Amino acid sequence: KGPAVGIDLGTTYSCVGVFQHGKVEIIANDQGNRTTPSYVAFTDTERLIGDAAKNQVAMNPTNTVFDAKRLIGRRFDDAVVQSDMKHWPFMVVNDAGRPKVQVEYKGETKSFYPEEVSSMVLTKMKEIAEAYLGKTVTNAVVTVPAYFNDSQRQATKDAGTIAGLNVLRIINEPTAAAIAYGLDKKVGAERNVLIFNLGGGTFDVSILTIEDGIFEVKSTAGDTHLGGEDFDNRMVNHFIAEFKRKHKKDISENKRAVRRLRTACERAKRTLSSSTQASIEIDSLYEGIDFYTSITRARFEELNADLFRGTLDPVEKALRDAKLDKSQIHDIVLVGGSTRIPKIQKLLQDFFNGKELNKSINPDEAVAYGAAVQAAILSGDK
Ligand SMILES: Nc1ncnc2c1ncn2[C@@H]1O[C@H](COP(=O)(O)OP(=O)(O)OP(=O)(O)O)[C@@H](O)[C@H]1O
Repeated sequence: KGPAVGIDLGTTYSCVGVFQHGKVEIIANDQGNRTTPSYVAFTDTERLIGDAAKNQVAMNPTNTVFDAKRLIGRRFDDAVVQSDMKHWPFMVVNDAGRPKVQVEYKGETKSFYPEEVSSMVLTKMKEIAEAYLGKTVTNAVVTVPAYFNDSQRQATKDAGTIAGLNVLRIINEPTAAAIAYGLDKKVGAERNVLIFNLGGGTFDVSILTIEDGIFEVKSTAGDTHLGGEDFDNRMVNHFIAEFKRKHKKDISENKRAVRRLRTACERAKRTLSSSTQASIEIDSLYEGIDFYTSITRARFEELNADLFRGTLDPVEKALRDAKLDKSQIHDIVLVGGSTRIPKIQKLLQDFFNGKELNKSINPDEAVAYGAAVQAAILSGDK
């Protein structure tokens, strides 16, 4: 046989986990990262996927694809698609109602369906697993947001099929997280769980009611255009202003300088979740000018204060829809890389009047973790 894996196919980052000997292994990639960007890039000589693709976006903007999760299973005439595409640096065409990403690979013009792009990311996760396990991976459980309709779930299933993966089941991300913490164990009564998911580009809030192991999504709220990337932006715009003030040079026009600065910001942001300040060191940011400076956790929180605070509005709504009070929810689990931000943790905890948050499992790995367990039971290994 071969172990069934659990795969989190996120908008910005993906993750693969496997259940073995009662424990879940979150598999690190070639670069030793526990999560890998959902990026694909096409050049004159090759197809790059994951870290290698993200690590060269500043050079190949028009041929570096991302955000395929926003297209998958949708129609070209979709209002969502129409709005979104006005921001992607890559081409999106209409092939008989179905949207397609168009890129140049080896001088030749090629187009791909969103599911084909996602299959590429899925193939990378699969080989990462296989490289770790030292055996071929066939069966898998792939996750999807609770709000995905049948077409989107269909497309996600298909993306898996072309990747050579036998998708055992498509389960919701909120359910995957709950299972990771064992909140699916049959107790004697009804359990209301609140899943607070803030990733790279999306924000979801789901309230689940678990009784006899059976889940029931009572409500969902959030924002599909609020994520860790928005926090990076605030830093970027802040440093562009600082560069301009200190050097009288506006670097906004130079798409490369900006993208390089953003990469520095996103990294400094992570450090800020553990330290109180981080330094930005960028050689030749603009012209021959090096950009050496730093931010504090204090300044960082200030730059995103409105964004952090507004995160509570969707929480209030989810509650009222589900017709529950703060006191009625028994468990709160954090999901998504962005929830590692201290201020966000304080803000949510304060809202739930001190209630302890579930966050012992890396928030950005929780979904894969749960999927891996679910895969195990479905396979017959648990
Ligand atoms: N220590 C940290 N502090 C803050 N943000 C972090 C930290 N570690 C990772 N991140 C951020 O988390 C985000 C990635 O989150 P995650 O890996 O959960 O995304 P995902 O599921 O692909 O995203 P999405 O919710 O957009 O589909 C990025 O914005 C990254 O900068």
